[PDB]
Amino acid sequence: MELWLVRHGETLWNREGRLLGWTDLPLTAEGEAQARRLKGALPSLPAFSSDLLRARRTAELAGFSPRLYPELREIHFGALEGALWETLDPRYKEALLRFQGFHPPGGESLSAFQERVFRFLEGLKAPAVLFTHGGVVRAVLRALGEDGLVPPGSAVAVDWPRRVLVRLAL
Amino acid sequence: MELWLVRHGETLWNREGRLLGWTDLPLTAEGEAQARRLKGALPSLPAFSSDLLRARRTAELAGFSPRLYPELREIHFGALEGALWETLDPRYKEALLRFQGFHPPGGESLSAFQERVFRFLEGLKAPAVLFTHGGVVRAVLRALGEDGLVPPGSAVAVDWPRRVLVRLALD
Amino acid sequence: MELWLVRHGETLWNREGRLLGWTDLPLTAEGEAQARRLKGALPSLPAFSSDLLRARRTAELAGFSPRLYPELREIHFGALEGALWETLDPRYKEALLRFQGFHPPGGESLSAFQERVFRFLEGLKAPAVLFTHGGVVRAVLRALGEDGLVPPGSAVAVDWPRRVLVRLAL
Amino acid sequence: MELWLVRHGETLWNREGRLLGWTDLPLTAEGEAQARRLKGALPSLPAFSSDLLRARRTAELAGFSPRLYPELREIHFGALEGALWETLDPRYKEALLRFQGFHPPGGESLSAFQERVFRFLEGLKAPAVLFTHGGVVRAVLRALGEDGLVPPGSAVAVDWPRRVLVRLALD
Repeated sequence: MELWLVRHGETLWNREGRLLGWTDLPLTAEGEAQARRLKGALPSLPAFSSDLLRARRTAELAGFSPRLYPELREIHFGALEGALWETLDPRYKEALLRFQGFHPPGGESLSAFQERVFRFLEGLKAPAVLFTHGGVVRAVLRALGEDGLVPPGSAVAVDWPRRVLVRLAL
Repeated sequence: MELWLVRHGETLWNREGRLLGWTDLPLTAEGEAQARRLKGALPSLPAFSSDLLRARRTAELAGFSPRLYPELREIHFGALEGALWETLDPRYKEALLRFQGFHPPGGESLSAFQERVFRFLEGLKAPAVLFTHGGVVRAVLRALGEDGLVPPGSAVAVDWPRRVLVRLALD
Repeated sequence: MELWLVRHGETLWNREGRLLGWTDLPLTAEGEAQARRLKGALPSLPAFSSDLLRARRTAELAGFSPRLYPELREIHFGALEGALWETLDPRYKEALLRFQGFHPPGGESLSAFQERVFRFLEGLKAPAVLFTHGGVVRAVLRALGEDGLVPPGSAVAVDWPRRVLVRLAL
Repeated sequence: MELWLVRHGETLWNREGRLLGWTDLPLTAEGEAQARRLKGALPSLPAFSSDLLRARRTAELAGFSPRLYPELREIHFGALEGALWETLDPRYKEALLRFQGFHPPGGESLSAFQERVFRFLEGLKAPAVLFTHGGVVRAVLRALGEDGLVPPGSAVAVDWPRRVLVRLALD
């Protein structure tokens, strides 16, 4: 079943290199421009979106009116929200790189995060466009055996749960 | 899963251009003729149908004895039931044209409509013929990435939820 | 790759129950009606057709302008052209039923027929609509593990060479 | 196989509505701008291009160094080259609208055009970006069962010869 995974446009913490999870940052002017560019590429399938502002705004500027689901949110980094990637303790960096064994204080475990994401995906009943976050796109790509890193404002279409259909990076 | 969706025969509101949702209109003479032409053109599979008169009658004239499900009904237009498309407020026209963010007072939102329709389709255990409405066929075709407008009394077969197989219109 | 196999409309030998191969019979009025009905169902893909009149006319009435290929012709029945199926010698009937060991005098062997058909199919370079004959449609369906009998004026779409997509019988 | 087809930037005959085949017109200022916008929006894959100026220039401005193949050229309109679509004889208009039975005097038939294009695509060994023309993109999209009209300077990715993956238009 065709699903488009869209990573929201950039925020200030992207250029600053800070962990961005449930902190509700707005899009930068460039992030808004990235969202508008998606309007000329994304198919008009039923739309869903993380309820966080940056995702909702990306959906709006891309020409969609999404059903909001907190299950599409990025992982909750807890006390690590806003932490510089560069100065993250080695244990955290290593865990995020291997995508396992990450459970920041006051936040979500990577395992709980994946449970949440895949429960939502398995519940979908028709093709859809999903406005979400980097960690969510990464989890899905990794599940399909692919490298899960994608740029802000870009998207990847997948034939769930079989394979990747195409990547769209502008 | 192979599913054949049939848009019911025409009613008066088709030529008049009025939003037809849960208003239970009957088929016109031509609408019944369209339904009769479907007999022998549709596969012999289990059948389901919207419980609205125009759909049930199309199923009957097409040679089927469907199990009725309100879940296959057209979207509930609420206060917009019977409204001339021509005079619909821009916000509503746009919402219907782009098939998004539509929630008429006293009716169903497009999101609830899609959830209803797709939940019904997900529950089907095997290939079937579904006698339904223009909006239902549209939701399905659009979800499969194609233009969803089809003529009254016509059918479309799809491999749900993957691709459209064929569109069948008769003269 | 999507291929639509269309069996031409009926001729007089269909109701008469006679083997119809290279005998160039025209369509009956009903056969023409069957062809016109296909116009409202067949996709507008590149079209090819057997060069026999009944196939060409079906293509024309269905709204197509096909490239003609003798490779899409029904099997040449030789001396058996026009023979009543009912009175066919048991050996011939049995061979046609099992789809093997049929080589009428002055005609083509079923093996040579299949070679011709599949060589043409493997040569296709894009999806297409193929106006052809019962024996050809049967050969393709059997190759896909399905019963190959289809009514005159009907069609079957296949994802070559994997499986049948849908059958269209009016 | 993943293939990205790019319709070259606009030329004067786009706004004028004249059949543009082998007539070697240059890009307009806006056409070059459209080509520049493609840079960074197309994947880094081996590239091929029609040898006609407008296609080659689009490829260059998009950041590619394609191998040239006349096989990726637009159809040869023959005597109809430069003809206003508006005044085209009905037989020709119909042939082009229905994309069938088109054989202009001194030019290429649609059948020969398709054979040329599809033979070229069949020979591609791996994913690539193809800088080409409206008629080529149309032939491909139509063969995949979809409407084949796309804007100048836009692109479409397909999994050849199975389905369309995405259509990309930039403003």
